[PDB]
Amino acid sequence: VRTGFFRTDPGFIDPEDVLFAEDPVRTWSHADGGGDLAEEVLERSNVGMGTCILNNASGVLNMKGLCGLFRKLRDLEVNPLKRFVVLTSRHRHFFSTGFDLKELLFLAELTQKSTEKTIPLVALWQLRNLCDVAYLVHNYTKPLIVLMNGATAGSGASLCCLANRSAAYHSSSFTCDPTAYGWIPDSGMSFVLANLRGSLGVFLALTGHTLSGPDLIWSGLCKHWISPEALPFLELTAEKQLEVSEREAAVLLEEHFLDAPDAYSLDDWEEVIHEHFDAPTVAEVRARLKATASRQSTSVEGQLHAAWARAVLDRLARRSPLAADVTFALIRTVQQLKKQIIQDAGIFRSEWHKIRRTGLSVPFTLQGDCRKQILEAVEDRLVQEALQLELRAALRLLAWSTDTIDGLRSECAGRLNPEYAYRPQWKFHKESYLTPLQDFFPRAGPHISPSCAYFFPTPEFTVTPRTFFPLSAHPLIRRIHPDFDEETGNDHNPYAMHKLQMQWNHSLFIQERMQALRHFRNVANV
Amino acid sequence: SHWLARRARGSRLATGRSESKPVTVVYAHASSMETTRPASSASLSRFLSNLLPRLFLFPFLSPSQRQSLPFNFVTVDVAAEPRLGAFLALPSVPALVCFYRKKLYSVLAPGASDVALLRFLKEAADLSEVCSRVSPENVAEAVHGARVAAALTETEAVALEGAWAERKDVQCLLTQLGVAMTREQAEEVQTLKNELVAEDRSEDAVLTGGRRLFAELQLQLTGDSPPDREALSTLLSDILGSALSLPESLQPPTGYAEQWASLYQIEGYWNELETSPVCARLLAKATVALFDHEQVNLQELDLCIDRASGEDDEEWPSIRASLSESLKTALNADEPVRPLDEAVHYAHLTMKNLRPSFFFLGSTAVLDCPLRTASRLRRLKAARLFHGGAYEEALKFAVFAYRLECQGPVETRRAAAPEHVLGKWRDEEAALLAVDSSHDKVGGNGTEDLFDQMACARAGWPARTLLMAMYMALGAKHPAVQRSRAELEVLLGTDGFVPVVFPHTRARAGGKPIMMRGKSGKWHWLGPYWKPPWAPSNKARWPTGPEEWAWSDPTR
Amino acid sequence: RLHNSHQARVLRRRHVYRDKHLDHVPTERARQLAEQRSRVKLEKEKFLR
Amino acid sequence: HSWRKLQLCRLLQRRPFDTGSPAVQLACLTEKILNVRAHLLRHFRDQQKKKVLSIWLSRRHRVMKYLYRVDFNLYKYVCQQLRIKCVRFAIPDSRDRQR
Amino acid sequence: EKKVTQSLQTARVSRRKVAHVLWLKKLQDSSDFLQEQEEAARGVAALARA
Amino acid sequence: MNFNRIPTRLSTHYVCDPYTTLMHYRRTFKFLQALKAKPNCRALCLGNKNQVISWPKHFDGLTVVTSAVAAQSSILSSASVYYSLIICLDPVLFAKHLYRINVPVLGVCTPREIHEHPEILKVIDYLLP
Amino acid sequence: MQRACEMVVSLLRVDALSQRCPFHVLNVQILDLLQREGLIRGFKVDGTKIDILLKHYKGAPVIRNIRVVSKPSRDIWLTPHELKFRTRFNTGLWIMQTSCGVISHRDCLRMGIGGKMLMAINNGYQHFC
Amino acid sequence: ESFFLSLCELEQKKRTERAIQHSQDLWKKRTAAKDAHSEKTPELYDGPFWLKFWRRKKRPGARG
Repeated sequence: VRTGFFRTDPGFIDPEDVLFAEDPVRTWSHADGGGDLAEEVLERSNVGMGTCILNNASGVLNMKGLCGLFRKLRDLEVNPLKRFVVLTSRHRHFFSTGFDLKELLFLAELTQKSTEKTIPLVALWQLRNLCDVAYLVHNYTKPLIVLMNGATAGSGASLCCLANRSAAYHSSSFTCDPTAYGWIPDSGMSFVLANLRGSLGVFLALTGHTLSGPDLIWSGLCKHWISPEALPFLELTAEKQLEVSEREAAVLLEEHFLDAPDAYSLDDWEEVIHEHFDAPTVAEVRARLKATASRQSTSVEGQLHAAWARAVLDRLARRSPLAADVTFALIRTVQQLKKQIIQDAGIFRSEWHKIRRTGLSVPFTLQGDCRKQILEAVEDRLVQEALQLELRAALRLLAWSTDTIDGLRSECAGRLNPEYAYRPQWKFHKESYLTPLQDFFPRAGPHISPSCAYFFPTPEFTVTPRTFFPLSAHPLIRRIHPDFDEETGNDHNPYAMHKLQMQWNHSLFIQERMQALRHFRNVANV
Repeated sequence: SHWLARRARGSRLATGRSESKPVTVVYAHASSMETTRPASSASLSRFLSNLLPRLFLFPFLSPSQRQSLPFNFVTVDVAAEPRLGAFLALPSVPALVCFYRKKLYSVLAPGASDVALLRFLKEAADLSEVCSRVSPENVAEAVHGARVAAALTETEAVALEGAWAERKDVQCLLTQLGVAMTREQAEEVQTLKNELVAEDRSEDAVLTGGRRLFAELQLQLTGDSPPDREALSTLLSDILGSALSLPESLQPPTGYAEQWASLYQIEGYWNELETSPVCARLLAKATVALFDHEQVNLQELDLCIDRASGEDDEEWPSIRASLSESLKTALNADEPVRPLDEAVHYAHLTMKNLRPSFFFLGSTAVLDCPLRTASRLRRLKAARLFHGGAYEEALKFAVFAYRLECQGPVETRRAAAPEHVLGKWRDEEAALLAVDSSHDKVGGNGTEDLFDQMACARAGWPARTLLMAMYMALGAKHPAVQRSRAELEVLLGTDGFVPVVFPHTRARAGGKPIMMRGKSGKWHWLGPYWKPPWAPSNKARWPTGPEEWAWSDPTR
Repeated sequence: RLHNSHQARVLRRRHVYRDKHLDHVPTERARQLAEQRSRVKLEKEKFLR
Repeated sequence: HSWRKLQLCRLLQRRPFDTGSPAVQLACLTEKILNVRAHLLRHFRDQQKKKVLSIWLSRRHRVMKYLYRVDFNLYKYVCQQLRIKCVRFAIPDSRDRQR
Repeated sequence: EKKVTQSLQTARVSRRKVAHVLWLKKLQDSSDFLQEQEEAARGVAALARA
Repeated sequence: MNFNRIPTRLSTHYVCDPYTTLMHYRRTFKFLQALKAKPNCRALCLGNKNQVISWPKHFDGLTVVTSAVAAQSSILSSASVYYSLIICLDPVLFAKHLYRINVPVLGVCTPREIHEHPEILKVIDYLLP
Repeated sequence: MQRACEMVVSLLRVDALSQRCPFHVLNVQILDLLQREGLIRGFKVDGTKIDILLKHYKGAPVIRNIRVVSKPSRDIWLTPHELKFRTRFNTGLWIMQTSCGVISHRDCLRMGIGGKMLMAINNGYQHFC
Repeated sequence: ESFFLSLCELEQKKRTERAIQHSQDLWKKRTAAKDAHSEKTPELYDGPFWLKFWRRKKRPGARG
């Protein structure tokens, strides 16, 4: 006790614990098609469940990853022998950095080099693929456990936050600051932000505030708190999902949810944030922040709020005014739509809270089931509206926003060279950006390329119905299908499925993009 | 603060010292042990004090004598300087050590003869070289007088006279010449080489031939003007024992036992080129010097390098028209195809056993193809810079010239690693579609493409040999060489490669140990210590490793 | 490839040398080198509470 | 013996330290075979060295077969310099000991 | 790169011989009979020349 | 004090790690709660005399085989009539008798025992480290 | 071919999470077919070796049997109407190599192409050579 | 001027510099290790012999 060590002695290191340490990344080494672990998305073959891992080198998401993830998720969703799906990343410091900023810059320059500034087919195809993947992630018809096991910059956190079993843990950073490079939230990020209490989502998107750990749970971005050690455990133990019924399996999934620490960074700031960010316009938000800074109050709370307001003003002065305005309009529109839906449904605050609580667990009562149905309908409507508005806003920003190009350039320069942290020097009507897009059909904004008409006769986002059961080449297995049509005898529309397969294909897209790049280079000559 | 003490890493006293001369003579004694008893150290000190001023004439020792001595005389007490004692490691005292420019040369041990002492002093004076030496006739009288003061025979007088009259020797001359060569002392190297070449010293040819040849070569290379290729050719042929590896233009135009012993006869100084790094470095430097002409004009070469790109077909005719006669001759001049130490005695063999190339169709000379002309201009400039001393720029230009031929001119103008390297396990369609048009164009050298270089190990490539010679002439450890090699690997795009080779079979010839049946105990094959190929590792079989009482060094 | 007779072996040769050490195969050393151009072990948690 | 092998290597080597190139290997195997033959002529009762000699003959045969295909001109030059028979492997050998 | 490797192998071989030359230097110094015989031969040569 | 081989490799125990133990507790809690929610159900507890005197050495389940021809017969054959859960503390000793037993078995054992006799996982249904 | 006949051994391991086998492009292609058929959890390519992460179900492994057909000392080829008869009434996987790649016998039968029969996985007791 | 193309070029240049540094470090490390190996005198394995390993137990009978 005087000089010797004891287990109870603080600092007692356990040699066996130290020796048995493992590298977290090496848990997904046996996941590939060819076995070289180079594919963007890696799918592991397990009994009773699906496992998908994002394996981009930089953690970025591109069209190849989009197509791979789409196909994998559709196959797993249709497969009834896979009772649930798991989504994770193989990277060290990131879970998803979002869409590629270099690709965004390329699309912006391609759009703005043309005098008319038409929307290129590559840009529209990429954006529509993003929207469809986000909607699939939100509307998945199986228990989808998605872990934010790493930092999430840009808008990459939506793939997790939209899932049935969004989960966070220690080191689950969340830095959604799209306005830093003249860009807006996308892939349902605006919906996720607007679905938070008060103006917390708006504050996050505008100030680029980073919340990590149980902050996600307490803010409501991520439903559950589950350690990564469960994922191998789930892979190994998913064989009883087929021994129990569907609801029994869904409840069995909950054994892996843990209790998060009670610490909350913004516990004593939600009221202040709501007061300063419930305004109808960013100009009013700035005025309120300036007033709070200049309150000339020497009280403890007064000084704390003055310092916070000064910090918020400094963080907002360096962003893009147009991007901030567009993000504010989108998030406010989604929140207003939710408020209108609730008011027109005549549901009070207590009932709405009891309905929301049904999303964090499997309801064991009929009233809980009805509440969950109401929540499902409301969230479906809200996410569809948010996706449509986001597509419109992004398409118009790609065409008109030069601040987008400058912000992307500065972001890339800073990412590469540390000393290239120079901030761009920046230069509003909500309807101008949120109005319906003009299409070609036998509507006020930028024109879209005629080539788009083959895949997207309307550049307006719309939910495309999907089958939920496997398509067979055998007449009987086809007949038992629920989409089977006695008139034609086929389980789908081959003509539309041809276009769907073409749309979800990287060879055609990469050929189109390379041809567009060659034309863009020729634009240098002329 | 004597350099001896600094090397010993301390401040131990050296009472001798209370433009440093090249040779320092250390007199190690132990007078501290016996102060009341004179012992032998005192007698030797008295003899030296009464001898040195007599041997060396000036129109322990007085300051005047110390200064007039041709060598730096320092005295040390091994019994009072523990650091210097361990540094010297003298088995016994009194002793006389000699250091030639901070390098141990000789040690006269205690109980030596008068003749040996005189030879030691004479050798020290010769190596070091107002000041004069006593005549060899009077050396005996001087020694006798010194002995009388400290306190002759017919044979002793003759021995002393002969020893003092002998001139410099092979060891002294070779050591001086080597040090001068390492110090790049042109005038020294010249004088020492002339003395060694002197006819009277021809008896020591077997010992001095290689050093003499390499001294001549170093002088020729270090001459301010660009080395004369014709002059270098003769020395290079002498050193290599042949001239089949030289460029064609520079090449000058019975009994059973005898025939079977002629096979093992080679007439080149290969021991020195395979053992002495200085010699191999000089050989590579000589190849680099041969790699350039002498009539080239600096301004014209610079302008032609600036204008030429290696592919510009709209400006190539103007370049070719404006090329001067001297520059055109230099471009057409022959240059080495392999390192001079490589492919000797069989470079004459003919090679026989592809695809579109960057080189012009039907091209057979430098001027036929624009690319080859730019490559040769850059080789000339790189060799000029290497001779001047601008190693960094020389390596840069040499790598650029080699890459112009190995890769495409555009891929070299990029001055960066390839964006995509096709042909690996997984090839991305983006790269496959951005592969450009100069995809099938492959080759190098100008006659043998890369597909021929891969197939034949004797194929030549002057651009490649330029870099190989520069690396050999600078050294692997050279920071410039390391930087250039890393740049070459990165730019060629072969960095990060991991070879994958299967193990060899565990089948071995002869079989397994067999002990003869019967009452002999003889091994029909192998012994009892034989390790079968299918055996665990030595570390696995001997987990403990050497015990604490085992011998670290197993050599007997 | 079954019948490696003399004629078959003569006709089946892409090059003089089979430089197996110049082949490209994915490797963990290559992956580690790529990452270094661009691994901390962690101890299991105890879940005492 | 080592000196003689070094001389043959310096004669037939690719570069100063090349000792594994098939030409140098052929030279060294020939020298070793000759040395063992002399040793056997002296110690005619050393049986294991006859086995070693047979093994080395087979190794030299394989080295010659490899070098013939790899580099024909250098194969001829090496055989000429070593004063050994220049056997050719254009077609497979025969099962008749007379051929 | 083979040529660069050659410049390394030359240094490795040279330092191995540097050690052996030192060993011979010790053996020569230990040899006193040889040294005295050589000195006697030199003295005899000087006597013959005289 | 020791003159035997010194092993060089240590084997981890995933079955008895922290998270696996937590999952064991979570899964066993539901089964125990459901069992107790039903009435008139008894639970047998088996252990060793050296890990428990007061405890009776004979119960209804025990068969007490006495003949050589009955050696292969199990001794807990009839436990299924009386009990709805066997809580075992000596799975290594009772493995041959708990094999294909018609009542759920909750075993308590150590990682060393599990690794030295992994076949006990074929007789244990629920594990509590 | 030798490498595939060797990898059979690494695939037929029991009570193992993963096992190593020799590397070869043919092995990689056969592993791709196996993973697409859902017989292995996955595999990893590491230089001279490939590490196969095997799949299990209710204790037993998914791969219950491997029958080698085409050995490096003997090729086996079949016409479509011979392949149909040889694979009649069997749920096993017969790996076929064709001019269209390494595919399953069902793909080969639908394509009506002549192929080389390499391996049979979980084919029970059904072989002819 | 295309900022996209300029950024791609700068990315390539920075990657080249990093790869050069990494390659130089790897070469220095490997050369030092091999020089140390050469300098070290041949170690003499002084452990037990392999008489037990001389024999092998392979699959018996046919099929092996």
